[PDB]
Amino acid sequence: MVEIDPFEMAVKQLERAAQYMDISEEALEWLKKPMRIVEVSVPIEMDDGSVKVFTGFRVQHNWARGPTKGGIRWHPAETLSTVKALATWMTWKVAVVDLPYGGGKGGIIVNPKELSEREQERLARAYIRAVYDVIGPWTDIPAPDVYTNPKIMGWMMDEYETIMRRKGPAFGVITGKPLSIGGSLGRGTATAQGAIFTIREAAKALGIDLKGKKIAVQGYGNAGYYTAKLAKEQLGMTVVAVSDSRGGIYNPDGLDPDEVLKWKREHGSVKDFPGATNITNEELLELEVDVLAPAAIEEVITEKNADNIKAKIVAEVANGPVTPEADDILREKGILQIPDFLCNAGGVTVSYFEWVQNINGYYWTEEEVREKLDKKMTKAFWEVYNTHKDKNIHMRDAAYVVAVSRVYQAMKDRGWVKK
Ligand SMILES: NC(=O)C1=CN([C@@H]2O[C@H](COP(=O)(O)OP(=O)(O)OC[C@H]3O[C@@H](n4cnc5c(N)ncnc54)[C@H](OP(=O)(O)O)[C@@H]3O)[C@@H](O)[C@H]2O)C=CC1
Ligand SMILES: O=C(O)CCC(=O)C(=O)O
Ligand SMILES: O=C(O)CCC(=O)C(=O)O
Ligand SMILES: [N+]
Repeated sequence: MVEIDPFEMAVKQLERAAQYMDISEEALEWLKKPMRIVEVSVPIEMDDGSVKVFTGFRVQHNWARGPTKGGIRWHPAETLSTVKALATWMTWKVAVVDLPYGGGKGGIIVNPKELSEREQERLARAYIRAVYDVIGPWTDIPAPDVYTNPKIMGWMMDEYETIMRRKGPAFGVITGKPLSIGGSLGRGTATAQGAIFTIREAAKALGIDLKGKKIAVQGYGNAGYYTAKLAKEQLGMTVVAVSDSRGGIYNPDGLDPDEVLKWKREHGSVKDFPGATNITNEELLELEVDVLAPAAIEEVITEKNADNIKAKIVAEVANGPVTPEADDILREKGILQIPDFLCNAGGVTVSYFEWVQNINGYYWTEEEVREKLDKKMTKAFWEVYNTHKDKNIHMRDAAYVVAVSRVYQAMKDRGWVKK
């Protein structure tokens, strides 16, 4: 259902942004192709006793800066191109906030809503058994993503530890784990906290007081719900509309995120929430708000609605929710955009913190994680902002100049590319 191919779009963005920097042709060709792709068959036993084979992908795009990092997406509409694009974005995501990581991603073409608990556990364990040879605490560190949660992360960690015979830091093979089995404090609200920090910095740059303003959030998952909650709590914002895959609810007077979450859990969706009006995702994206945070499937803003966006700041919590064309239209409209791999870099940052805690065997507190995350996100955002201001270019491009250059430097320090 995607407007354009995700990997093609990602490559187009990379070229469009490399047009504003000095990079050799060979380095560009290296960066336009994932470094390793592994397609595996994942066989599991269903509840009725039959054996079903799913398709799994583990794509690492580059590991010049360090071990690759990226979540695992469970999605019926997933394609290898989507995983390649996500790994490519992961690379820039970890480069922009200066982490010793490369870019990676994983996925399974499956509808998890049709799978039971035992089937989900079997699927996670079989995926680990399939991709064990390309993952590790120093090779490839998976994490939670769309339709995956810390539960599945703990199952995957247990399977990896069983295969690995407890020879090294198995806890560090995967992030977003439960706190009991080597989890990190603040990882649950990581991406939301990073998005909130970036929104606050953007408002500071734009000279806008966020108290009493309006935020519309698309998607009510681990990122969308926590983003709405933190915006209502920390920034003093008024959440006027939320949504999920079945539709959204809008309220001019504001919504309480906890009640909406309870209604969603007790009914399966946020639709027909009391005191709110049912709308579509297309209608929510077009609402008159001060901040719009897409936290759902990619490619939600295209030439079919780019001119209808009326938000002062668009916080791309999701991975690649805006097309380059739509980026040009929004920039022509004077709308500030927080780039996708900079806005939601808080999640990968706290995942890096969890990995450090796991490999060192020493765990931090909430305050330390909160301070380090704030420091990293503020530095990265201000670097990207000053970059886009000095060169008079789009935000997305500027972050690329901040990110790709670092990656480029790594290759020149490894001898991968001579020029
Ligand atoms: N997973 C993570 O920890 C983080 C994720 N990201 C990126 O952010 C995005 C969202 O992740 P996350 O918040 O965890 O998602 P979740 O796994 O928590 O849940 C998905 C939510 O988004 C909804 N959704 C999926 N597709 C659509 C759609 N087309 N339209 C409207 N709502 C939709 C789902 O609806 P419903 O509930 O009805 O099924 C659900 O509400 C992803 O692209 C991800 O890669 C980066 C930061 C960390
Ligand atoms: O935290 C991680 O390592 C994965 C995060 C992720 O999947 C993403 O940022 O898209
Ligand atoms: O991402 C989550 O928080 C849970 C994902 C989910 O709802 C699912 O696996 O069906
Ligand atoms: N992230």
